[PDB]
Amino acid sequence: PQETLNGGITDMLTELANFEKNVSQAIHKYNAYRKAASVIAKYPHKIKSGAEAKKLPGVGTKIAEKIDEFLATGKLRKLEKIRQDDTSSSINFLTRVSGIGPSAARKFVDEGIKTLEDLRKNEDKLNHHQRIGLKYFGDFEKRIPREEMLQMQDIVLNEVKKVDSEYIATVCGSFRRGAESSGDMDVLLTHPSFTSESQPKLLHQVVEQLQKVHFITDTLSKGETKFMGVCQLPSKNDEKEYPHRRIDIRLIPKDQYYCGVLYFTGSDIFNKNMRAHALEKGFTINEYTIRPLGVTGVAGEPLPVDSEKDIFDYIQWKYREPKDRSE
DNA sequence: CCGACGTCGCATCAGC
DNA sequence: GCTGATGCGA
DNA sequence: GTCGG
Ligand code: NA
Ligand code: NA
Repeated sequence: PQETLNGGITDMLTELANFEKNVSQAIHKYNAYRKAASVIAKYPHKIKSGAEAKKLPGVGTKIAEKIDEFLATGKLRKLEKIRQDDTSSSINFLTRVSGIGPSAARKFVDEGIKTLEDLRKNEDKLNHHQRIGLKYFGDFEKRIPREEMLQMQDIVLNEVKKVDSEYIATVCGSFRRGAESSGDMDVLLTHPSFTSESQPKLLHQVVEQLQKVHFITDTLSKGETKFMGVCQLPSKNDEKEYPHRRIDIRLIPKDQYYCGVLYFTGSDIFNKNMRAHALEKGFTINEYTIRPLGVTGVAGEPLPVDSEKDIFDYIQWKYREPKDRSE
């Protein structure tokens, strides 16, 4: 399925989604459009009518109508209008800054602040996160080539092991599934000394070391279990410096680690199926634990998990490599 | 018709 | 000052 | 906005 099949349609729907999220602040509408865009993007035929599209799950009456108008006119009157609405297009844009959500964007535009330039003029109105988001606006919208992700991973695993050889670290996301590019780096971290029935220092030590060797450059947020920040690969002499990247690191208890790894490896659609299949076999799977479901739906204690495979076994499923988990 | 549409850590705000 | 709500991100 | 109890 190529992007010239129904690209005009999926762009239209994706645009509408962003306005629902960022302007109308209707997150469920945003996801509805998003889902419709995805199901059409996977549809291997040039859509001829809204009725045809309506047969797909996620495409209802109103999107069918919008597709009709698009096919017949090449545009959407409502979308055309909101594009040239200076207030709405400004609110929608500012949300592209990490830290600026729908509410902050609305406030800024209310008081005249519409552009990156305007944001730079008003540092004192930005929180810490938003300043970093502004500072690295361009870098953050860049994708990360797998080769750089590998170089980044090299540094993370090396420094983590150097802090304490017993730490376990796993870079997840689409990267673990072998994607040729990434949007950020998501690191899951654990230590044998840290369980559910349990130092409040295990994350700090790792963040500190990666700061000491100047891999981590900024901090968006940091607590005892969750770090969110910025990193950058070292400059190779004369070569042009690498873009600053987003990196998350979270500390998970050892007994919830592999449920954590599984979930944050994805993909989203694969996770859905695996949870769907798990219920059939009488198990509830979430991000933290896998639990058995008694005859009336009463969940019992979390079952012990010591690897990803352990989960697959519990639910009579064959272990699938991250490579083969796109659905 | 009408509720669901994931969940929660951290930063910060609103209230007391 | 403290506790709980909200915004944000993922 | 879409689905479905
Ligand atoms: Na439908
Ligand atoms: Na944002």
